[PDB]
Amino acid sequence: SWRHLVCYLCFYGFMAQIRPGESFITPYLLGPDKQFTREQVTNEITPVLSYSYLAVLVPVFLLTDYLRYTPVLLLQGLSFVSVWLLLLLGHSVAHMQLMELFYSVTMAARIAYSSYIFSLVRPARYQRVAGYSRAAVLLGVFTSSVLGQLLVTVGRVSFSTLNYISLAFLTFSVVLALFLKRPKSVLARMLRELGDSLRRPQLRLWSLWWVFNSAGYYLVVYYVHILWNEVRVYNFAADAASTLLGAITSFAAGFVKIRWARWSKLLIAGVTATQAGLVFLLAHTRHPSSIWLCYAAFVLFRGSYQFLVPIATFQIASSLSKELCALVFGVNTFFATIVKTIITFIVSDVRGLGLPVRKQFQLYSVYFLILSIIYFLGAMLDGLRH
Ligand SMILES: Nc1nc(N)c2nc(CNc3ccc(C(=O)N[C@@H](CCCNC(=O)c4ccccc4C(=O)O)C(=O)O)cc3)cnc2n1
Repeated sequence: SWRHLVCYLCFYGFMAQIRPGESFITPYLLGPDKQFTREQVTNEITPVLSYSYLAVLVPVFLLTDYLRYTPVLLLQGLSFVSVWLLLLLGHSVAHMQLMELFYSVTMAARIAYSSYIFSLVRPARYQRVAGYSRAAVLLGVFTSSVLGQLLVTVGRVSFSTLNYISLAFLTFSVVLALFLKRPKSVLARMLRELGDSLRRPQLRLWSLWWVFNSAGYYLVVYYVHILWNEVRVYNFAADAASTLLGAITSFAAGFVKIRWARWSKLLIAGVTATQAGLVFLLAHTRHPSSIWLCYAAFVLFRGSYQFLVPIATFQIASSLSKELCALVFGVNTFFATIVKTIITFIVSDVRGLGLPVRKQFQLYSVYFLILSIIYFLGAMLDGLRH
């Protein structure tokens, strides 16, 4: 129980994140294999992903707490395998929509991995496991992305070979998940315990941070691609550097020894202010011969977010019950998604306060600044009442 538990958990987190062809799904659909039109992919496929994610997060976090997290991790792996099988053996648009449902199912089961790494270790080791596994996962993503780009830049393999490699890696990840140790009204009980746990201050603070900062981080990450496109290899370089720095910062977060009873709100306020500054750097840096500054700003922003995430998960779990952690994570993620949607309704789409990408990033920076000011006020209130 000494080596294999944590080492194999980190190894599975790394390998389950290896999908070289996941960054080239869109071109593969538009390439000379699927022959899908651009409208078809943009309208009938990705909105399916978003809607299915929103409708699938709820059962996932309602059930992963009960069935233990190993079945849900196996389900995530099998859904990734099904996604690539549909990619390699799907001609109609309905097959691709089913693939997007399965991809949303995969995206909804990360809370299972987090709560699983948390349920296998003594609470005194909550932080380090939070720092290690997350880092590994991010490292995996890094490797995945890099691998894909390398296999399409230095190598001459087609998208079909890349998808076959991704399917083989997904099968290996499923085999790895098969050997994971399974830990050893009901809904009314769970809701009452959730409320009682939310009465605790640390859980409130870190769940609020999750809900109102993961949404902003996902908005910035998703919209920075089109922000840079509006103004190729450099895009991948920035993405890979940000992922690697995120893994490094999660690893570092595993090792920090900050007194969280008093210096938790301050830390969140400072990091959120830094993220607001970095988003403003991403937005207002319109000088064409300055893209290194924009890339550095994005890399540092992702590094800060992936530094704060393991701390958030560890402090949420340490102030929770046994069969609650996954549920809480899911709810936060669920709420985060909703928040993001709300913002992406009021800033980009459905008329609303419609603005270009630069103005959207300015509003995201102002949103992060508002959060930072709110958290600074909270820290001042905590200090004044002490
Ligand atoms: N037509 C079409 N259709 C598609 N469906 C499609 N799809 C893709 C895939 N694109 C992504 C990439 C990343 C993410 C994502 O979620 N991004 C996170 C991951 C961090 C990893 N870490 C985790 O979140 C994680 C992963 C595994 C287990 C636990 C965790 C965790 O939360 O700790 C981040 O920060 O970048 C979502 C979609 C590309 N092209 C497409 N084209």
